[PDB]
Amino acid sequence: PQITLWQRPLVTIKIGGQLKEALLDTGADDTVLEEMSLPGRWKPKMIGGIGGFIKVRQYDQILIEICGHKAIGTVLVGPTPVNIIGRNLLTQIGCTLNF
Amino acid sequence: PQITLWQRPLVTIKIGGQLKEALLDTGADDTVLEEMSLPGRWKPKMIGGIGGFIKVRQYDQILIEICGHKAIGTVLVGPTPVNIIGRNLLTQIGCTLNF
Ligand SMILES: O=C(N[C@H]1c2ccccc2C[C@H]1O)[C@@H](C[C@@H](O)[C@@H](OCc1ccccc1)C(=O)N[C@H]1c2ccccc2C[C@H]1O)OCc1ccccc1
Repeated sequence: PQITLWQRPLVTIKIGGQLKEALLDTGADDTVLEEMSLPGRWKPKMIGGIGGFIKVRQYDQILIEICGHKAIGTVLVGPTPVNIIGRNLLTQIGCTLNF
Repeated sequence: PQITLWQRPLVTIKIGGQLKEALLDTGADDTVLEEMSLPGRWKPKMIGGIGGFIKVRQYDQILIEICGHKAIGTVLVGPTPVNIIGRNLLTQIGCTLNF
């Protein structure tokens, strides 16, 4: 589809059998979701954005479905204000910026 | 042009007769640039990101050229880690997300 930017580009994602709303964020290098439980081991990581850094848990090889498109990649979990779908996963669904 | 996301979507912008590099960020509601001098009066604004909030200076009706496209709008200036072109200007240049 073609998503305009008059409003925040929010989409429904499916992860771990749960439906959630997330932002397609081209400014985010990685994907970070609000606190939740995911299978497997995780490594601690610090990510920085506007306002500073937050500590998150890094999970690898996580399957996520974005608007019907299956994608696999690293997913970070932590105290993020909103669910963010970053470039590591946007590339997998063939998302591009056009103008 | 069509920009993929395997690397950060950085583009050259021109503001105040100077060339700078900025990120095309669909996750940013507004446009915020690193500390610099702009004409006119400014108003206070607080913007929240993944790590918290930062105070910025808001300048209105600022001329900014993005990857060749001229835009005139609100530009925020503050302690941002990188120059960010947000949705307010992305819409002016007709930028959309596609997949
Ligand atoms: O903060 C955000 N948006 C806010 C904003 C920005 C400017 C002006 C106004 C407003 C209001 C609001 O929309 C966006 C910004 C995000 O696109 C990016 O910023 C560029 C950036 C790039 C590199 C280093 C630092 C910063 C980032 O933090 N990347 C980092 C990141 C994110 C997730 C995972 C990893 C990493 C590493 C960095 O790439 O975050 C999503 C969000 C939306 C709404 C509310 C809270 C949070």
